[PDB]
Amino acid sequence: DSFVIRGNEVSQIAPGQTGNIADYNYKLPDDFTGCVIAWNSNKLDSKVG
Amino acid sequence: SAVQLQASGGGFVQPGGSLRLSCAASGWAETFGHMGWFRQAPGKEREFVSAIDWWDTVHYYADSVKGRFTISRDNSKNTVYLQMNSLRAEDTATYYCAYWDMDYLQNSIPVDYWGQGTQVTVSS
Repeated sequence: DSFVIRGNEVSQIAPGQTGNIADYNYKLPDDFTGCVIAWNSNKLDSKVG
Repeated sequence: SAVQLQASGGGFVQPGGSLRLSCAASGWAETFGHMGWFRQAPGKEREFVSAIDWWDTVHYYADSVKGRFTISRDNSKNTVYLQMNSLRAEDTATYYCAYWDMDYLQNSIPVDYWGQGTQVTVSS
């Protein structure tokens, strides 16, 4: 699975987390098995305008 | 053998909080085993927590649970509790009240019977 999150929301994206992006955008189970790959893409996903 | 276990408790604890769990015992067992919780960290493998014997003579503790975990069995209704002292904030796990049908726990890996889980998060 792939998506994009903020910088201040890095702590907000984790199993057992709460917030407008944790409880309302994507929830990870407590016994989740897998990985999370989180890298910045300022030069691609962000527009200077 | 066939043992039915009645585990209850939980809620919402805070960092530095405590729990008072319970685990009632009923049914026939090949041996008078010892009650306890056999908990995994969220996403981690199942791990031994703390042990009490049916005779109230043997107690066990672990490094990850030392100073903040205690097991005690009630003398009246025979429901073993898990008395707590200042639980840390990283115990956001599901505590399973397993059963070991052996009079002595030489190794904790083989567990004869499993119980119900107690999912408690530690946050404010």
